[PDB]
Amino acid sequence: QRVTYRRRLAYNTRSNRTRIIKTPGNNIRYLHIKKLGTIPRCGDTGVPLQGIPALRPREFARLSHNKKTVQRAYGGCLSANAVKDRIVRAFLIEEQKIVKQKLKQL
Amino acid sequence: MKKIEDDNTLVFHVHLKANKFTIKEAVRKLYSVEPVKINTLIRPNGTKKAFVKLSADADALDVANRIGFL
Amino acid sequence: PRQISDIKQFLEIARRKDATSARIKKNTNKDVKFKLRCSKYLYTLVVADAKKAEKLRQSLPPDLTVTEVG
Amino acid sequence: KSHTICRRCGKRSFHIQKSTCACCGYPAAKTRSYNWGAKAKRRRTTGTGRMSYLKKVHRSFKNGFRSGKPA
Amino acid sequence: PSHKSFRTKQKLAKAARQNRPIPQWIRLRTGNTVH
RNA sequence: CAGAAGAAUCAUCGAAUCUUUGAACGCACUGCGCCUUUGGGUUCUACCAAAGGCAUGCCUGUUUGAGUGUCAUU
RNA sequence: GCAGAUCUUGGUGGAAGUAGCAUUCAAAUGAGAACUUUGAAGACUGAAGUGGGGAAAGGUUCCAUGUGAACAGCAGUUGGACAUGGGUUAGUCGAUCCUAAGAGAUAGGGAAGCUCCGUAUGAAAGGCACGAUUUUUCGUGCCUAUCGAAAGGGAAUCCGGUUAAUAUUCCGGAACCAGAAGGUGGAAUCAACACGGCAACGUAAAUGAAGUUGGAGACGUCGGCGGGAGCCCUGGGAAGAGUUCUCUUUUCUUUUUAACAAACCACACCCUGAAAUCGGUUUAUCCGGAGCUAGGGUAUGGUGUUUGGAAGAGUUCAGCGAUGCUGAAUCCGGUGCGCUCUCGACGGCCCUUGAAAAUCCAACGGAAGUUGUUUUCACAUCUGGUCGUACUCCUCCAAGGUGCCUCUAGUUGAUAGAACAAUGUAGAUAAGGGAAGUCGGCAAAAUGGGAAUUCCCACUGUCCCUAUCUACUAUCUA
RNA sequence: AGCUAAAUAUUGGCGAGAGACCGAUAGCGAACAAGUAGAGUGAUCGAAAGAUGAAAAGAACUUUGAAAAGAGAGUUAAAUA
Ligand SMILES: [Zn+2]
Repeated sequence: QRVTYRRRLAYNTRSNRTRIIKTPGNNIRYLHIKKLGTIPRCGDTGVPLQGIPALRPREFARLSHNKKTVQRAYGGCLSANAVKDRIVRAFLIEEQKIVKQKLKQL
Repeated sequence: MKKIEDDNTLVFHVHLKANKFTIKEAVRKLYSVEPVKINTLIRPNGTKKAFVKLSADADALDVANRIGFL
Repeated sequence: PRQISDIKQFLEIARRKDATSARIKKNTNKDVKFKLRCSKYLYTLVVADAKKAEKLRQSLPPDLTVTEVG
Repeated sequence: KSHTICRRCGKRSFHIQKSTCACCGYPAAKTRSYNWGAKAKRRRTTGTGRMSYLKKVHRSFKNGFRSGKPA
Repeated sequence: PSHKSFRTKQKLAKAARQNRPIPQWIRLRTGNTVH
């Protein structure tokens, strides 16, 4: 059967996304589904982080703290490799500065 | 009348600036009855109509008889 | 709607002041569906043992309104 | 539609795009009027409405705009 | 249309109700006119 | 016509009332705010309602200021 | 003081009753029925509808009842007409909020002036914390408009039933979101703000000031592959209606599970590892000492499994008696370059390397802190205004079979009737000849062909020479 | 550098009194629903339209017709109002 849109927002667009379902009354119906969520992305590299559910921005508030962050430094903001790269670079830079200061003082 | 005897809802012609809160206060303070729901619309003639659903503790027919428009 | 498998839990939810009514459903597979109506969720318990259903039935507090097959 | 109802004069002469009434010049503070438009002036001048307050003033003048109550 | 301002509902109602038969008793009180 | 019985679709007129607008003035033009006071409820840190306020330029005074502006202070 | 001004205004003539403007039968209703209503028959659109919806736009035009004044190139018992009443119900759908290109007030500056330029501009362009109170006169520190999108961004609703006319709005049932306080229980601490795993990371919780960042929002286009859903195809099972001298396990029709809530169910990364005799692998050779194949893990779950919701609903059959009551069934498959919609994983082309903001989250940072402190953990409690919503129609939904036919659905209206001469238009056939027609193969039939506008061949009502048929027109009637 | 009554002007405003004026195609566009109906996206444009009788006494009643109406009848000085 030909089905019409539930709303009156003519000229269906990106927002107008529907799904066809069969009701217990044996009727085919348009069900408007909101856009899928987006998983957070790493700040340094940009790959989506691991262990964070892919949900909507407004929805993220409902989650608990542990479900939005990872138990590590910069957890929920930087990937594990990015954290590793950040840590080793900082230490090598500090050592490069400590030897440079040692060379200048002698 | 069908709504009154079926769904325990009274239908009123209300003021244009009245909102759901004020209609509830006005109905509560004029007939000593507690509404559980108010749904309103604006008729094409520029008048507002309110469907006031009463509690099961009260009978809309009794209130309608008391008002006198029954 | 929540499906509860723990009978004791169904008792505790029933003893909770939130529970208002309970329904007993007799299915063709000889299961009794105890559907307890709460504020937010309708808690159902499917019991396969017939005598368990009856011994469940009067262990429900008398103040709660139990109802026959819907 | 190129014109809608004007909030000031109530005539369907409010140009949507220019956001200006072709009749009274709304929303300019002054009313649009022209001396070549003699018939246009007489269509909207004083007396074409109620003049509710001016009738009060004209009626109050004879007694000197007195206030108070009779004895 | 449908998404119409409330003033329009009053504006439309008054314009339409002007087109209304003048009562019989109205005539009986001497004189009453159209337009 | 019905109905009513200091009447009146009366006159005069010094008391008032005077919706939304409009120079039109909290901001916008179905709406959206802020401030003060008060009140309601069958529920009182919540919700609701009510009343009174909040435009611009300029003047007089008031208060609070700013200035490496002009000075004084043994 | 009118005969005239292609006079003015009004009235009225001849022209002139002139030019003209796919249904059939019975019945019901009615004063009246070519046009209304019902049933039968015959037809028309044929999913690209004469279908079903919305935007803009109209504004009551929706529905019911009445009437048949004016409308009706006819009429009506009739219209979207007239009269009388009724009809649009939302925390979740839109608007409301955000920003876009731009507009625009303010600061300033022009201009005799209505006004113009100007939008962080040489504007004093607005905040936050600290403190036994500071000569009871405030010190110190820190950071520094508005309008414009009912198609962009954005918290949250589903099913069944219900009206003469309104439904994601109402009724029944079932959920969800946002904010608000306390309370209950659980969790962490005089080892000050939890533990575990090599790791990716996990969990019922597990404080985080100033200050500093990060992410979501948020982003081009094309192609192929994979997944799921609906639809289409089809095997049986059941139900009813067929057809049936016979044949026909046969013909046709139907066979439902919503939001939401539960447990489980596969691409990136980690660990062991050190590889070419090159391995793994796409439909499309891509990656690999920047660590392959292989083994074990982690997360992302597109989905699927089992339920709950939920049969009590809906549908279809049988009955029995206000519309009730009682039975049953509503099943098991198979699938395909199928169509519609969506998701994942790639591969190109880009060059044009691919909006903004509101809003929400996280990180770094370490201020503060027996009675307490914290808790983004679980549960209960409450609330959700304002406006749009009726109806009509640039855009949505779009079956099957082989340009046709049909199902679903929607019409049978467009003033009618009778006759069929001449006329005109259109479409055909025609003996013999075959372009002799005309300035001419214009149009037809041939299939048009061959060779250099011409020639040859073929063809035909162009012509000799017209004749016949059909529908329409034309004619008359109301 | 500055102010100043009166005599003067006055198609508007609040009133008043007149006329060798016009008499419903006239006189204002408008004697009456007149800047009304209506037209145009808009600025604008813009009409036609006065008279029953003294009194509504506005025609009861009967009949024909589905009705609109007709015919008898009635009111009136008069329905040649
Ligand atoms: Zn105006």
